Formats: sequence, structure tokens, C-alpha cells
Amino acid sequence: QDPLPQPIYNPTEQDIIDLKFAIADSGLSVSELVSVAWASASTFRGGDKRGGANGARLALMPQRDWDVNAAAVRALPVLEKIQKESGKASLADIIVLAGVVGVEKAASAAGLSIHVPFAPGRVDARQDQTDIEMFELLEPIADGFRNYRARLDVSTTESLLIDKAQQLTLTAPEMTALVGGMRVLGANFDGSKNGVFTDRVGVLSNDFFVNLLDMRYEWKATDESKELFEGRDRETGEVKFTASRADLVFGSNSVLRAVAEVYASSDAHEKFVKDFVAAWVKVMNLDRFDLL
Repeated sequence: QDPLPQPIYNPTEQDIIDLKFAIADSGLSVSELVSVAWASASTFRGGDKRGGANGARLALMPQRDWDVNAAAVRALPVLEKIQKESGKASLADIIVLAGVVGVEKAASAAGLSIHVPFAPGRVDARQDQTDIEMFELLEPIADGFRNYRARLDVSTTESLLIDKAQQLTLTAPEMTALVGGMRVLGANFDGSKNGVFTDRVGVLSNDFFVNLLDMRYEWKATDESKELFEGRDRETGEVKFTASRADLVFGSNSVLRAVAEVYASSDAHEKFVKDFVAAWVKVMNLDRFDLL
């Protein structure tokens, strides 16, 4: 017996206000904030009752030591210290809240004060409620939201992104708003420039789409494996951007460019930000009221 029950929390509105203040002032960047929240939520699979942000299992084994999560796991200790210092909310709630602050900061930097809806109520799992063997199964072969791809395989990078979006129950418009925003917010798991079509990383703009759609660039594989692409300015021939298949599908799948061309420019900046926020929140809440 590890005797006492976990604390029961009932954050009030003002509790949440102060936890946002604490998180905003912690020196954590927009990239670190968005990565930790995404690493938490993104284990959800439709139909399985294991993944999702409830439980803060990112803080435990084995998710804490997954390669994909190394960036996310660098914010944890800051957030773990904030949670212990306040004891008004569970770390699971505070991880998701970090995502909220990070997205609100990104949009502010873009000139918009969006409110990002937050549902309180999550609890923390103990390691001895977190069967290590069962959770290893969910370690991702790929997360194209963070441009991660293990085990260059028989299966297609592009095909694994679709599978992951399907696991998350995302629409094509949601999956698209999410990839585009996560690129420019700096969510790539290893800081790669792939897909990062912007000179203002950490600002929630629609740059991914403006630039991906821009016909001034011509895209070519860097070799036979065809997993890495350079995009060159057609007049100079000078490489301007690089991309993986998970970036390029939004141009190169007629059907995904369709959804992709909506956001690709402008006065369109505010609708992309609203759809981003709706999608992000939807992912954050997949294990709230999951019917299956």
C-alpha cells in the first residue's frame, strides 16, 4: 500500500487564471508548450481506451522515454514544479493547459487574442496503474504532425499520417489546419526545418499554406528514397525550403490540396486561426466523453 488516495482537485476559474499566469512566465517557449501538450494528447486511438491526455502518462514510463517525446520531455520538469507549487490542478490538466497558453501566445504574436477553450477534470495516473507492457504498444511508428518517422518501412509516410489522423478521429480540414499550424509553431520533434515554411517560427500564421501553394517554387526529391524534397525558386534555382512526404501531400494530393487551398491566402488568416483552435481543442478532449 502506497497509502493515501491521489488528491482530488477542483480548480476554480481563478485557479486556472493563475496557472496560466505561472505557465506564461516560466520561460517555456511556444514550441515547448505546444510539444508537451501534443505529446500528451496524441496517443489517443479511436476505439481503444488507453491513449489521450487524461492520466499525464507522458510523465511516466514508457512514454517519458520515447524518442519522439524528447522535446516534450524537456518542459515536463518546469510544469511538474508548477503543479507541485500550486496543488490546485492535476499535472494532466496542467499539461493540456500548457498547450492552451502556448497556442494563445502564438496567436497573440500574430495579432489575434483568441480564447482557447479548456476542460478541467483530468487526473494523474500512478506508475503502478500504468502497465508498462501495454503502453509500449502505442509508441508511434510515425507522427507526421511532428514530422516524426521511425523505421522507413514497407508502409508510406503519407499513408501513416492518414492512419494517425484517423486514429485521432480528425477530418481532412482538421488534419490540415493542425499540420499547418504545428509546422510554423515549431512542433517538429527534432527542430527540423522540414515543412517550416516561415521566417516567424512560433507565430500562428497561415504561412505553411501560402508558401506550400506558391507556384514560384518547384519541388524535387533529393535522392531515390524520395523521402526528402527541396523546393527551389524557379528563377534562381536556389533552394528555399525542404519538406518530407508528410508536408508535401497537402500540395501533391489533389484531394488534400483541395482542403489545403482554402487556407492558402489571405484575409484568410483569421479563419485558419479559428479552425486551428477548434481542431487543437478537439484533440485535447478526445478522451473526454469518448463514446468510442
